[PDB]
Amino acid sequence: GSALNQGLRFQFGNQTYEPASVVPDQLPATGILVLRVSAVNPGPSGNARV
Amino acid sequence: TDGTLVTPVPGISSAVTAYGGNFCGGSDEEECEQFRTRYLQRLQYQPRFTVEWLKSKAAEWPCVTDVFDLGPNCCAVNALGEVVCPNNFEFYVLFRDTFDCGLAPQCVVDEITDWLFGSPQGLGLGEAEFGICGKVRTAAPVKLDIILDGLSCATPAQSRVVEERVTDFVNRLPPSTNLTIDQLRFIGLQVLGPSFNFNVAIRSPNDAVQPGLRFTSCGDAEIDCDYKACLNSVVVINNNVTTSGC
Amino acid sequence: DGLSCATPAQSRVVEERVTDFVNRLPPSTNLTIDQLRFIGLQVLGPSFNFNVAIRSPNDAVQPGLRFTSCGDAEIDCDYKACLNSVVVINNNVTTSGC
Amino acid sequence: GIFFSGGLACNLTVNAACGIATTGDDCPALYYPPKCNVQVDPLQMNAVISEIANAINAFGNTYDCSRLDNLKQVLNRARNICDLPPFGDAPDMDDRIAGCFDGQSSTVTVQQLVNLVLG
Amino acid sequence: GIFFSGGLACNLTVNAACGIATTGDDCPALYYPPKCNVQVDPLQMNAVISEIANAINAFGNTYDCSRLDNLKQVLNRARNICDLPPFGDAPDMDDRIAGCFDGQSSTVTVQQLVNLVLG
Amino acid sequence: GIFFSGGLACNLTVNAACGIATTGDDCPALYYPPKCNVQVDPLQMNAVISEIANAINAFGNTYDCSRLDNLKQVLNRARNICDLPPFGDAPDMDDRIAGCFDGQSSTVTVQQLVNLVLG
Amino acid sequence: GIFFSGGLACNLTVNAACGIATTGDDCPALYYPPKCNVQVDPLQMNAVISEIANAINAFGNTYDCSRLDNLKQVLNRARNICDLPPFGDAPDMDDRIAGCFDGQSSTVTVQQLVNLVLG
Amino acid sequence: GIFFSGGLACNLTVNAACGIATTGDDCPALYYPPKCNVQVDPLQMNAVISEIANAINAFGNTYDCSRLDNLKQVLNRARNICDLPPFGDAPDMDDRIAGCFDGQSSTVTVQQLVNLVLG
Amino acid sequence: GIFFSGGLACNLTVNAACGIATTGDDCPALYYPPKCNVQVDPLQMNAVISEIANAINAFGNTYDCSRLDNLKQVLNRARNICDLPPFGDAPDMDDRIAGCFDGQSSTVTVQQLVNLVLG
Repeated sequence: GSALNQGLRFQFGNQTYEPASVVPDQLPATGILVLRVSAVNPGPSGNARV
Repeated sequence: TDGTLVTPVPGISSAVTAYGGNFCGGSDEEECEQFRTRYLQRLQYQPRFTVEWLKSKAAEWPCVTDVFDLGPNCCAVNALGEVVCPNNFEFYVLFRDTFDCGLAPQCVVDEITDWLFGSPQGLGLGEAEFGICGKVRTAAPVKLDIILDGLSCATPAQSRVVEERVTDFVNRLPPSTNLTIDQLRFIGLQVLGPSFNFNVAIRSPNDAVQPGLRFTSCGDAEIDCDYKACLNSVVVINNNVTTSGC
Repeated sequence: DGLSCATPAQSRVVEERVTDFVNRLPPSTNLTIDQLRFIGLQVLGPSFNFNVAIRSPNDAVQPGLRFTSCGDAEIDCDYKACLNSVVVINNNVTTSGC
Repeated sequence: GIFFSGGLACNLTVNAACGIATTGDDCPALYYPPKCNVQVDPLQMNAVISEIANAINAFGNTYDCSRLDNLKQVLNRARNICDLPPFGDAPDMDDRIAGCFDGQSSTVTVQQLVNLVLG
Repeated sequence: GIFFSGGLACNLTVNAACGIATTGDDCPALYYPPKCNVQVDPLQMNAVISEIANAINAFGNTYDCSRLDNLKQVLNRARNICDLPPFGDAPDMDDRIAGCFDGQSSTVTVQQLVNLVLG
Repeated sequence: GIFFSGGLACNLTVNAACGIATTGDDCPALYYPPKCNVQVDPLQMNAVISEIANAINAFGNTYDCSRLDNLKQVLNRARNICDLPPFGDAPDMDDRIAGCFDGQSSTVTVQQLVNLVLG
Repeated sequence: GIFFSGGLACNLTVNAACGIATTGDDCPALYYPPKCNVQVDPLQMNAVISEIANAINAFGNTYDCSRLDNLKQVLNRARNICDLPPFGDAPDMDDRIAGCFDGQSSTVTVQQLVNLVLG
Repeated sequence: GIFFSGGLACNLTVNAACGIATTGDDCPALYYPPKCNVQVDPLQMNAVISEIANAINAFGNTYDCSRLDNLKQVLNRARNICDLPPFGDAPDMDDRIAGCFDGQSSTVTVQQLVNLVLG
Repeated sequence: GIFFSGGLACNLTVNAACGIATTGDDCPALYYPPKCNVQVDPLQMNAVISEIANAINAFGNTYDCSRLDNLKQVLNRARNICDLPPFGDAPDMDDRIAGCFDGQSSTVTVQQLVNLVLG
């Protein structure tokens, strides 16, 4: 039930990632959200194994 | 039920209590297509105008979220075997935001009837016209559990939206209507495609027998009068089956 | 079975959708009852009762036609389901009238 | 059993007879409700036809599908004491005889019979 | 009753028994037609269920749901002379006794049999 | 009539019975299969109605609508030997008397009971 | 387990045998519904295959590829007593011996056997 | 039963046992035809599930879904001797003892063993 | 055989127990993989049907599709000591006797039996 906005940014290792699809308005009732996410900087640096 | 005072005032404790515990009324601006279909419902020729008038009026009670007519499982027949037309005006109400499943106790709907028809009914001491009798009803819940199998192979977006749609469909199901498997499968097929494996199952928690419920051979869930289906939980059995196979 | 009680617009829509679904049915493909029921559930909504049955004309046997235990019209291949006539009927009584 | 699983009581329906003596609340007496959307449960019909089949096989007689008077026939055989098989041995004082005594169908032993006749 | 309200006569359908005796024409015997599809009326099935259940509870027996031979047991209770309870007092000269007489399920009172034994 | 034409055998359904003695082989003990949308055939119900009506009409009784225990009354009339007609003329020595002899219901000749009483 | 997780009970399908004692609710008795669109779950056929394979490998025997009757051999070697290995030791104390004692199959001790032969 | 209803006989497909001894035409031994447009019938699979479940339940054992070797364990308990219950009652003369007799798995009454042990 | 032709090993899937001993590299232990575009192979179901049906016909019994517990009765007859038929002749000095022996279930010859009891 918590609130969500389009300004979600994730920090994986040293890189930053952002939502690709549209983020739902509310966190679903299951309590877990799976999101398609793309890197912020183009190139081979965004690739990682984390 | 509980809240705090934002601005501090000397001599007044910060903890305040919601007298009644509910906050009704909140509604949004009416759109253009909804207004068009409401206006077109005023000019056109309407049989049984009284029933729709009463439903539109009863929808003005605080925290009344939905109004439904008497469901199909709520008809009747005489000894000769012909349908009987009801002489009163009766329907249901759903407070989907305050109580569980939106089903209210009998006292609330009794007060709604007393406000709508009067006491005694039919004398024009209420909103309803003179010589207009009837009664608002409520329903008792029947807890149903829903299990979706074969959904792990879908992308997370598809499984998420299918779960949401099944939940929203079961929550809005009117009182006195069966919860057929075919309806859930078409809430699934309309998303996953016509060649996807998807199986749904409707059960009762702990396999307990519940009043106002009968499992037809089909696997559906027949629900009798004055009862309403209630989503206990939606569970997904992702037995690791995926597209890759690792 | 059970369209007569729906407003004539919905009955006309259901007919012009069923005939068009059965016309364009690929050869050697079952005309299952589920696929027909789900054409009524889309316009009629979940609160309607609406049953669908498939039969052979005059209950005659035809080469390459069988009926499954669930009522599906199973078609042997190099055959194609062609519509003869869609008929509406009402046998289950209801309060739709009054 | 032959009752409907999710039915109603006798006084909430029509053509329903209550006062039926059933063993255990587990399987009470419920009848089909008076609602348009009720179809006869095939399993209940199976129970009914099984009951009439078990009844029709009584007295050793076999059932005939063609003719339909069979239960009348077994009932007639029930009230056909002339069809009761003759006894092979000789009765003693401890045997019983049925008769209408003071208006009620009861039984009496041979000993009371000989006592009354010797008086 | 157990008949169909809007049914046809016995001779117009199949599996129908004619010549059924009824109390006036207000209780006609009608059966389902072989023509236009009809679903068996649940209330008529209620009548049939009530009839069978009342038949079971005769002779002071109770209905059972675990097994399916109750009416068979009741038919065994009928035609079984031995079941009949014994008489408390002594059989008086006026009472009647059963027995097959000239191939007829008749009864004769004690007076005649005492006359025979004395004669 | 009864034993629905397209039915299964005992263990392929629920509530069915077995040992159903049937004349010939073309009258098989069948029962409604327990799957989705199977509907009770009207004609079968016609046959069951015919059987029940013949059973009630037995013993010369008539059927009534306002009574749901007609079969119970007919069964009681099958029992209660006090409903049997009296014997018009005097009985002869070769007649038969019903009774519970050695725990089994049987008939014994008048000659035997007279031989017993004279002893 | 071998039960379809998205399944039903007996009275909701056919060819399902319940009365299956399970070690809790986490392995419930569920079967496939009587529909014409469901597909058999391969991850359950793996459970059935594992069950039968572990059954064949009992008694040290190895599964084989040209014999569709391996379980038959395993059953024969399970019942056939004579293939049981000879006791590679002299008998002693109270090594129980099997038998059909009083009707119920059981075993008796050596001394219990010698008590009767001593007398 | 566990056979496919619309299938072919044994010699018209692959992996089909021939000579299966059924109990009459009613239950014919048919297997899934090769072809391609054929899928495992869920109603058929229910039968195999049920057979294996009953086999596991036999001998008073309960099903466990966390283990895949249940039928193997019930087979081992079938062969194992002192898994059998011990006997408390005294062995009468006419009991049985099983073993090897001319290379056959049979049993012999206690008479023969005592008579041989006399010598 | 009863395995999948193009499946995976035991650890590359679920509900797959390994340690299955097979004779040679041919038709090894392969189970269905966890891909949801894989359906059960009908011929493998024909193989599993063959295995179950051959398991039923052990001991000369016949398989009835009407019942769902045939393998349970087969397993019961397997463990039922009293099932073993009587030995047609008199025993001798070399025959073997069943039973457990210090938890080492085996066979004992009448030789050592008479040697121990004659003491």
